[PDB]
Amino acid sequence: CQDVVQDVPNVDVQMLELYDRMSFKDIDGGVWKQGWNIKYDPLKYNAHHKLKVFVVPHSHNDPGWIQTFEEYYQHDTKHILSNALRHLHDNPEMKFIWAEISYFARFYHDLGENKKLQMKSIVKNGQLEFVTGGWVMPDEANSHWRNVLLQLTEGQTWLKQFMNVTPTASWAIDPFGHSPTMPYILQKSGFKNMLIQRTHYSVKKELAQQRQLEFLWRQIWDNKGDTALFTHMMPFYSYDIPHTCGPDPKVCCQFDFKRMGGLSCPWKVPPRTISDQNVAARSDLLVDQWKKKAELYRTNVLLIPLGDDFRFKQNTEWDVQRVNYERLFEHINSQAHFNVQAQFGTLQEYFDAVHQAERAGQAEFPTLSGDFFTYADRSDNYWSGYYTSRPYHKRMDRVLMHYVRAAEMLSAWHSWDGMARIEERLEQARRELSLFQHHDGITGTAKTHVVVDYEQRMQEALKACQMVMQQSVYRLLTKPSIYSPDFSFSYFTLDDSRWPGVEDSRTTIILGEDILPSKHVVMHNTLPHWREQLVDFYVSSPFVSVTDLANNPVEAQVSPVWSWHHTIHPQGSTTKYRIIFKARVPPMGLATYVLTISDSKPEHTSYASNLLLRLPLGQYPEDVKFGDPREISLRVGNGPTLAFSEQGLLKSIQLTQDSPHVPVHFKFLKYGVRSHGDRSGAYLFLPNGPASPVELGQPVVLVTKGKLESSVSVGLPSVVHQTIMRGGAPEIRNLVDIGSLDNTEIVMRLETHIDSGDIFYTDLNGLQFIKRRRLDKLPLQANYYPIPSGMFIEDANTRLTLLTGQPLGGSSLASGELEIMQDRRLASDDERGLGQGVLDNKPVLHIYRLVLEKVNNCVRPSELHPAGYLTSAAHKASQSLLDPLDKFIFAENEWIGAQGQFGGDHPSAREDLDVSVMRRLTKSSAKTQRVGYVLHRTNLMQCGTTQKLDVCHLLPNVARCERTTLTFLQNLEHLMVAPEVCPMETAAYVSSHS
Ligand SMILES: OC[C@@H]1NCCC[C@H]1O
Ligand SMILES: [Zn+2]
Repeated sequence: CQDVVQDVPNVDVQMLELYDRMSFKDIDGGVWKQGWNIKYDPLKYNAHHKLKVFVVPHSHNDPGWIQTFEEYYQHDTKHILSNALRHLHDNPEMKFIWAEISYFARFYHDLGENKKLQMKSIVKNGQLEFVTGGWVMPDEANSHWRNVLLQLTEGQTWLKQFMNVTPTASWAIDPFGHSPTMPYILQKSGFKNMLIQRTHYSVKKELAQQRQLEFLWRQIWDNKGDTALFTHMMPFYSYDIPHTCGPDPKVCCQFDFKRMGGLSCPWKVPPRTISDQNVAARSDLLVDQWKKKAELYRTNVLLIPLGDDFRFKQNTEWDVQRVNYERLFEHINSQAHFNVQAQFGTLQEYFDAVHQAERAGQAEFPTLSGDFFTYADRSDNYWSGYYTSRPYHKRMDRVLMHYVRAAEMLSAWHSWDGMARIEERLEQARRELSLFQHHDGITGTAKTHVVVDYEQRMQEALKACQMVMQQSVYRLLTKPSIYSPDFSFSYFTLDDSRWPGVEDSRTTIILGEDILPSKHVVMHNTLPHWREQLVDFYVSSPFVSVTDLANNPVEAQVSPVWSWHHTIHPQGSTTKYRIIFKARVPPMGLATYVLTISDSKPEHTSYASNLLLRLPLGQYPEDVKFGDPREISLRVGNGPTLAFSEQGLLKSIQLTQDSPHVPVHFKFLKYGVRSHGDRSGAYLFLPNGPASPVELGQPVVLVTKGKLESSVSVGLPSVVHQTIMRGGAPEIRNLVDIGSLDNTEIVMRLETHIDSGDIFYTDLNGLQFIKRRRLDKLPLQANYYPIPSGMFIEDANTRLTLLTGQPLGGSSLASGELEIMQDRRLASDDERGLGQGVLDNKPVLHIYRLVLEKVNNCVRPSELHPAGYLTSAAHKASQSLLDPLDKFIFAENEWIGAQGQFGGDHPSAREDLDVSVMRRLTKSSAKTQRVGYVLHRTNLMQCGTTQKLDVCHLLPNVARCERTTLTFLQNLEHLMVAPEVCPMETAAYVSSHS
């Protein structure tokens, strides 16, 4: 295994290093607005050194944006793929690439058998080529790496199953900036090449000047270069035809033959039909554009994309584009003075030719590490808005992520009879979650009615996972001699304290000495180690005692159920109470407990005090005390001591008894919208200067203090803010309701004396932490980065890490600060084609963990390393947000067969290892059962403080085991023990069973 801490990779282009060197001047470059006037020596080309030109037709098909998936399918995409099948069948030289497998599966299953076989023939002979072959073209900012792999797996599994092809070239022309998570996953899924488009106009210019637009993209920690993937960055403003033929859109627009009589060229020179009278002049004009594009690249092989949004819809667009281009190719190829060979081609054809040129010593490509965030398409129009837009659905993504993992893991342990409809359910759940990874899904850049479609699809997916999970738990914990399932029955309902939070959903367990004395509850632990976590349930009485199934008592706390009402004041229930206790759950296992009512206070249940600083609670045995606003200090267990202001906001953290009171102030601020010039929208973050504090007024502060759990809650305007303490890093919950505050972005900022300087760290796709440097030379919105799972600041002694349960936008705009946007309400459109602002806000419960740590005894990476690494504590805290324990309440009065535990024999793997995916790959009807596992090992900082896990042997009667691509679709290594994986490596294994 490489050291990913002490050794700094040597690369030609390191994006943090490049960003520091670059001036980012927005100078007018001429016809190429953001570059220069390209010049080539025409004696470069001759009969032995020709320019080889691949014109690759394509159609950008969004699975939701202005219209829903189904609306676009019926209006546009079904016509595009019908015409593709017809025109490619009829015209053997015509080529076409397709990215979005969600639309292609939708289309293909509706074809007659004859059309299906015609479709198969144009894929077999390389006319129609799948590029990436993901379910969608995913967002690369907000997306979790697990969901990127999920949607890739769903598309390529469909392609291999129904078309017997697996793409090895990726096409990502529309995501709003680009993550190195994509090559990481692609290169471990058999990919050889990838293409990207939406990078900062100054980055395009800088790299274009050095012909570094093609590069071997490696991970920021990768010293060896084993992660390296060949990347082609397109050089210009757009993927449309005006911006793909060459540097002058005025000329290129004339070679988009659909723009003749209801689309036109904004540069006012129309395309003209190619005739014997003009082909000589047109060819000269076009080949001059191509030869300028070729100056930006190191080989004599040129990629010329030919397409746009929902193109190749009408049969006559196929005609007009194919016939004009063929007349040009025929003229150009026959005329030796050009020294061009031009033809229709595919993306793979381009990359194959480029690598032939490389092997022949004709070019040697530079190495690159880093990311391509934050994207600007022009001037100061940075796309940091969508890091936060529609934060409700951003949170929902992380919840559905966890439920699909839990549902697939729990149901994997057994084969299911097809009458159970497990496969049906999991396929729906995976596809709705896969669809939401679209760059108009999780981004929050779709119209209101499309966001509603995504929400309803994810809601059906959640319900599907719940049904699989409850059926699975009943089977795993009911004695096999008794187990006799009704596959339509709800044996358990799920209890979730964190989603929606917002809604009054959660069921109250009703107990009574006569009516129903006791209730079985079950906790699931998807992580492959022993875990202890406080769980809570709503109960009808405060006189409840907790036992395991062996009747061993378990220490418990009962709190009141509080709600907030609109000044903003708390109200308490007189009919339901929270019972709180510590569940100990095996690795990838289940634990059963029992809640029992009594006359009065049981031996092993404590009651929390309540202090209203500025109310009956039924049979709650401790009355609510009252008082004037004042500072408070709270400690739970031997964990930290937290001090709060008189407004209920954290002011300091003391880690241990004999350590300092470290200042850490939470503060809410607001950003506004520019009155004159560019308006913030779903995409763009264009603040009118620094954020200004939110007037907190005189807010009610609720203090609950218990043996197991305490909290400080306050009703601020727009936000119920809560700090929860359970004996380690506290948990922050914001109930965010931006209500009517038009042209407002609400931000949450932390202020420390940490000596961070201009340095902060933010994660990419919850996989890796990347070093950011604040740049005063760039506007505020450019120092905003994705916060998909966490951010931190540190000096020589102290680190502060904020972990998120949801992707949001954030920065460190000054030494010792962190900030993260909560929500944004925007009256204006930002002129990127969405044609509306963001006025559909709804209450969302944001969740966080706050880890203050001393790092002076931690082995930090080189001051030159572009990566940072979490501590054990911060990593485990991210794990508690993203993959908490699942809670099951038994639906019926009695549970015969009930067992106490599943997975007590499962190995407890080292803390840095995760079984990201467990998925049974085969239905019951298959002779050999097969189960897929994705193993991810992170890298944790060593600070001076477990069994071997072999997934091949987790299920019994293993006949075979291999290392696979992460999609499980190809074997890389026949083994039957899975070897343990390196820090920052992800490996897949498929075990076969007799
Ligand atoms: O995916 C649809 C749109 N394409 C152009 C850039 C913005 C994006 O939402
Ligand atoms: Zn798009």
